[PDB]
Parts: sequence; structure tokens; C-alpha cells
Amino acid sequence: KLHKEPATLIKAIDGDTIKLMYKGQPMTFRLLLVDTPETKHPKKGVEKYGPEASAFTKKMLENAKKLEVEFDKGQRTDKYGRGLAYLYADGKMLNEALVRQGLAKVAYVYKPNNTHEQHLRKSEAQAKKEKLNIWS
Repeated sequence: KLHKEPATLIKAIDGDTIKLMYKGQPMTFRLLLVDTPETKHPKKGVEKYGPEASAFTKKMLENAKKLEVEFDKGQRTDKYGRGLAYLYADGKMLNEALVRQGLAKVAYVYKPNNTHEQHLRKSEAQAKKEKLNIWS
């Protein structure tokens, strides 16, 4: 089964890409199953809710007592060398929190890295129903 391991924040780059110390080395992590709006985007600069998502992630991680990374059952890195993972702050999944707040949408899903897909789509369906942020 999936398992959580400890990590240490280095810097949040934006809503869904975070630099962490993992196993003694700085690594960039990309959150599994979610896409936050871009703040860096080549074509457009900041997408709507980009800055909001980015500060949500930054605040949640910076104020955490403990951070943990959870790899899924498929590829653990993407072609850019980023770790692919679920991030937890004090036991709360960042990926879900963003979706639940309408600050991210559920990604394109690549089996078999899709263990928590059902749960996040249920939180996305609730954020839409509530018309939050991106769903506003």
C-alpha cells in the first residue's frame, strides 16, 4: 500500500509545484492529479486564481508542523525530473485541499498513478456545487 515519508519545505514555486528536501536532497515535486492555475505561464503571465492558489499552498505548507510525501504506485518522477506525489501537511492532503477550495482542477489521469482520484473528484464536485473560486 501507499506510504507516507517525511519531507522538509524548501520553497513553494506555485500552487502545484514545490521544492522539498526529501531523503537529504532538494527535489522539485509536482502534485499528482491536480492542476492549479499558472503564475509563470509562458504565453499568459498569471492565470485567474494563480496567485490565490500559490499563496494557499505556501501558507498551508509554511505553517505545518509536519510535511509528508506519498508516492503513488506508478512512475515516481516525470520527464522533467520532478517527483510525482501527494503532499500532506499535518495529515491533511494539500492536493485535496486545493481542489476542495476550487483553487485547482482534477488533472488528466495517468494510470496507475491514480489511487486518490475518486476522492479528489468528489471534492471537486463539491467545490463546483458550492461555486468556489475557479468555479465562481
